[PDB]
Amino acid sequence: VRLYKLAKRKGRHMGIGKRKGTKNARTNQKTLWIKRQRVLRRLLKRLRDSKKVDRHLYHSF
Amino acid sequence: AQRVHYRRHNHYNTKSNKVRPVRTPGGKLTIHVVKKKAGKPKCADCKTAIQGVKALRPADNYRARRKNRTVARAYGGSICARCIRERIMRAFLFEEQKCVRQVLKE
Amino acid sequence: SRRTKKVGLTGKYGTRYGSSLRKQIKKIELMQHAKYLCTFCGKTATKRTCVGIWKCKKCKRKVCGGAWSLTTPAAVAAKSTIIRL
Amino acid sequence: SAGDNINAKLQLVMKSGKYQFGRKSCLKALRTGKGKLVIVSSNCPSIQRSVIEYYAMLSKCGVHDYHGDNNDLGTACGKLFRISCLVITDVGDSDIIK
Amino acid sequence: PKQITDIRKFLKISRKPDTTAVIIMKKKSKTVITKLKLRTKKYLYTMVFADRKKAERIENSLLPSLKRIYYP
Amino acid sequence: GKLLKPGKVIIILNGRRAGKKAVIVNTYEGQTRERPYSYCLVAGIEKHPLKVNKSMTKKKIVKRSKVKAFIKCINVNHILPTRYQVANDFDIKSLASDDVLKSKNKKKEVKKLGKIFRDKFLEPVEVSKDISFLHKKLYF
Amino acid sequence: GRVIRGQRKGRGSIFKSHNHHRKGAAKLRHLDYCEKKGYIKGLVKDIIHDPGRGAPLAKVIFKRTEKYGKKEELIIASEGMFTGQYISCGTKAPLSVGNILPIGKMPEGTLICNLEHRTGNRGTLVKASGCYATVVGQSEDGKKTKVRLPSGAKKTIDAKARAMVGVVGAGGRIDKPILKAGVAHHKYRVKRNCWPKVRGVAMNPVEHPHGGGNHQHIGHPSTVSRSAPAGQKVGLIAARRTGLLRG
RNA sequence: UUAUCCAUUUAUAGGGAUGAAUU
RNA sequence: AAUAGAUCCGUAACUUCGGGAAAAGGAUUGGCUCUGAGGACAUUAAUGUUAACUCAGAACUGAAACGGACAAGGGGAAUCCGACUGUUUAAUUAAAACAUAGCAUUGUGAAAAGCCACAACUGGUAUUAACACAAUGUGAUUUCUGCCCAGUGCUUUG
RNA sequence: UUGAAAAAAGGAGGGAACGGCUUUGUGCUUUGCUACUCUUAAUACUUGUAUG
RNA sequence: UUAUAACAAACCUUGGAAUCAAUUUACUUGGAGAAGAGGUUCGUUGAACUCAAUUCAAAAA
RNA sequence: GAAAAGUGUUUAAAGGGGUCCCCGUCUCAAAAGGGAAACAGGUUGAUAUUCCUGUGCCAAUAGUAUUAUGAGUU
Ligand SMILES: [Mg+2]
Ligand SMILES: [Mg+2]
Ligand SMILES: [Mg+2]
Ligand SMILES: [Mg+2]
Ligand SMILES: [Mg+2]
Ligand SMILES: [Mg+2]
Ligand SMILES: [Mg+2]
Ligand SMILES: [Mg+2]
Ligand SMILES: [Mg+2]
Ligand SMILES: [Mg+2]
Ligand SMILES: [Mg+2]
Ligand SMILES: [Mg+2]
Ligand SMILES: [Mg+2]
Ligand SMILES: [Mg+2]
Ligand SMILES: [Mg+2]
Ligand SMILES: [Mg+2]
Ligand SMILES: [Zn+2]
Repeated sequence: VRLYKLAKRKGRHMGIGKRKGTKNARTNQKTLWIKRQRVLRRLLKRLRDSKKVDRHLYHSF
Repeated sequence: AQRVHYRRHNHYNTKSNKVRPVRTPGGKLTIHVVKKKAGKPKCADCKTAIQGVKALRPADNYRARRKNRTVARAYGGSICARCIRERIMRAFLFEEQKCVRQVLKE
Repeated sequence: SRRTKKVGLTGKYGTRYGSSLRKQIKKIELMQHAKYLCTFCGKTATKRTCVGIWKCKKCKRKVCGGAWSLTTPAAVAAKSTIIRL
Repeated sequence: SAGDNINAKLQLVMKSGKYQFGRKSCLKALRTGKGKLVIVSSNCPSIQRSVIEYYAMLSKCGVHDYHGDNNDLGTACGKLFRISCLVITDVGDSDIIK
Repeated sequence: PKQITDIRKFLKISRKPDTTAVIIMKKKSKTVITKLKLRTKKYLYTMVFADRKKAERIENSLLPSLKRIYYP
Repeated sequence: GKLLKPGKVIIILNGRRAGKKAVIVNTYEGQTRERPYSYCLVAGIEKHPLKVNKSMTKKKIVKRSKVKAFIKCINVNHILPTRYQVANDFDIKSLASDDVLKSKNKKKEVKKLGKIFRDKFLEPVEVSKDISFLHKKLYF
Repeated sequence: GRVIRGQRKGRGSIFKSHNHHRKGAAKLRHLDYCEKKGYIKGLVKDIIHDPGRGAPLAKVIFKRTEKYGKKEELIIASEGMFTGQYISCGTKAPLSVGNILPIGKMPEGTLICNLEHRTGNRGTLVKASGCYATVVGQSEDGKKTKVRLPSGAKKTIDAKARAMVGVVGAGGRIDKPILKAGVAHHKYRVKRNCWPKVRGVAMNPVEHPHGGGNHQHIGHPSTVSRSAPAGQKVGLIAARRTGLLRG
């Protein structure tokens, strides 16, 4: 199992044939969106705090 | 995994018989019965949670020290601050208005 | 992309139930799920809790009113008459 | 017509004149004695309105019950938020004081 | 079970006559640590000392009618 | 004008003194690192004189009409000022001293204040409306 | 034969009301000295759903004139009532939506609800969501008043009889189709077990006048006399006319 | 109207002009 | 029996414009070795420590095989019935029967009403009140529902 | 369709009642003196044997 | 009341917001007072945090 | 109602709380609803959150008199 996991880490066993769940089941679109939004929003917050971006710009972005 | 079982008589998954699986020094995983989460005590007006009052079940409320039940305002732990303020205003201003009305009449 | 042309709120019902019935539902569902103007706080926040009961989120004042709309016409007329009197 | 006039006056004040809107600021103004005239929306919640009135009486300031809603009082001024009560602490060209 | 940090408080507790037993434990630390437990009718109060000599001194101080239990 | 002049009676709205009525003695309106808010300094009544009948005996009446006071510096935004003003019926500077707010024997000061209040209630004058207002407990 | 479904209802077993979740009976004030000679004001403290009803209730708190304490009534809420509104009840009350007045003191045209047909009855007519009655006249003799009920019927009541100015809340609830069987399921689940209705014509003869046949048809006139008995009174009872109503 | 009948409530003032309210 | 999982493509009549639709019908899928895309932190824009698991692409590779076992729709063109989800003859009938929303009719304004129960009192509907309750019929939508009141029923005047 | 109740507990409002001992007169009033009112815990003693 | 810490809320003070802003996965919110700055509380949790102690050294009453 | 039974405030003189007033059918119905308080380890041929060791928790705890513990008032 550890060897298998290592191989998966290098991308090996993942592949069209070895894949039975829909794209959402494999990794939920919603969760991906959540990740991305959180990444972006956090970044924006950071930037605004540094003053590197002005409030107005931040909000539109 | 280490399997478990209810120990207290009630063997159904009720709101009272909710359960926190817990590791013992022995290494056995046991089940411990969670005491239910009480409701926060609410305002006599707006039904919003009053601060400075430990939300405890009626058993545990009897034991808790009197500071944990009370707040030191006027209407205290039965009415929130905002509401109390409003009440006070009503008591004064309406009384004042009454006087004014009387004056007008006379 | 705007998804449904004619359907709107009645997409939940899908194919089933007459088209006519769904059309009727649509009016009423729109009426229901609108946030109405609260006559006390000003904010358009009065949404419907129960059938004839409309809670403003802002001030927490439950107005009794219509089942679907906040104000039926008959009731309004009655109110007006009273005011005139 | 009266309403229109009032609106015009408000506009004038906004253009040239010192004001401040909302309960707390208004109250502060009244306390100071800086308030010349307070205008209070139809929809202002009873107790707060009463308080405002009382304050005005204490300062011998005018109280003006604005005919229109919260929303209108805001639209009457330059603002896109609903207002409730505002305190003119300096009239510019405007007449509304008299 | 309670912990005690004010030596004076501990001493006071000891002085009080419902305190029947003391339990004095030695623990190899990761030097010899000493835990002083008093067994009151209500609670079992414990004090932790890093310093052996101090611990010894406090033990000596303890009333000689206490029913001293040397655990390990 | 300046609503809160020394001697004006106010109703506290906030805190342990929630609905208690009191006299302001010295307004500050100067924000500082210590107290970043316009504050008023107030001497008030916590426990009013209880209702009394003519039938009652004099000692008992006196006991009944004991008035338990308090001195508190408070944010002006927490006090509802009234039309009633008692600059006259009390020497106001004598009620509360700014310096003594800090001092140890604050309870002594409070006691003194209470005594003064009691005395005032006993000898009303001609009869001010303000003093009457002060006397009555606010019911809310 | 067997006992028909209708007959079973009267024994009230499973056919009793589902009374459990209901907030209480909706009733006007007792008719005290206050309400008879002047006015009493109460606070609507909350407006609430009463399950089996279609019209929301208002819990209105009054202060008892003869003992120190607040007591709660359950009023049916007229449209436009709200929490913290004062409702005033009595002979010398003012004419506002929500208030409770003797019909004698309302001009013609006024719209009313929770109407007592006899004085003191604690309010009995016009309670359903949406409905209202109209005061149509008060006689020159005083005393009686003429009202027009939601049915169309005109009735004469005492003027001292109380009523509530305004229309009952939750109007037009019948405007929206139920759509699903389940929504009807849920409606009656809170009222009483009168739902599904199997058709007599779908039953066997033991079970229903209409029952049986090799065809599913009623077979005999389905207008039954007033003066029929229990298991006969089944189709269109006492029907003066039948067919698509033209008038 | 007194029999009878119905209702109403704690059998609670004889007839007319969104605070508190108790010893 | 075939079909089936996933990814990418493609998806007609008809339609209540929601569906039909997984329509139909195609392709790909292993193993290995790589490539790219996607975070967190913390030094001071560059340099660090570091984490999943997922996607996408390319080589080589095999007796052309790969959702290798397991698991996993046959589909289409029509017609009849019932609109639908639902329910049903426990142990021969699961349906086209029942139900259903919708539709229409009927009675009843009240504790001297309607409907029903009870030997009797009294009760149920009813903590109800015409947007209600009771009683029937028909059975979503669309589109309509013609003629006959002599026969039989019901009913109104006295 | 708006999704139990009550035992039990708590909080608030309200302001009933108000020190103790000694002496005098018919629980109440008058006169004189200053450790008092609570509060837990222990201990002792009578009262049926006062912890499950 | 485990002590504290951290966190979702709720409230307080200050502050006074249109070039709208804060903000959630979602929308929610704001002159009936937002953001920002500092606080209070409940609730999760149940030793997190230098949490507690101790080591000695420097500054206040 | 011949009773047996049938109904349960329909026209009752229906036990509690305070210092006469004020409340008020009784009773049963939940071993999954509500609810005073428990954990660990050990032990028996067979019981264990029930015994053992340890550590707690909950509810009582009458009067009178001392003691202490702290508050408050002079
Ligand atoms: Mg999605
Ligand atoms: Mg039907
Ligand atoms: Mg049917
Ligand atoms: Mg059959
Ligand atoms: Mg038959
Ligand atoms: Mg057949
Ligand atoms: Mg047929
Ligand atoms: Mg079918
Ligand atoms: Mg089926
Ligand atoms: Mg069968
Ligand atoms: Mg059928
Ligand atoms: Mg059809
Ligand atoms: Mg025909
Ligand atoms: Mg029982
Ligand atoms: Mg249970
Ligand atoms: Mg065994
Ligand atoms: Zn509130």
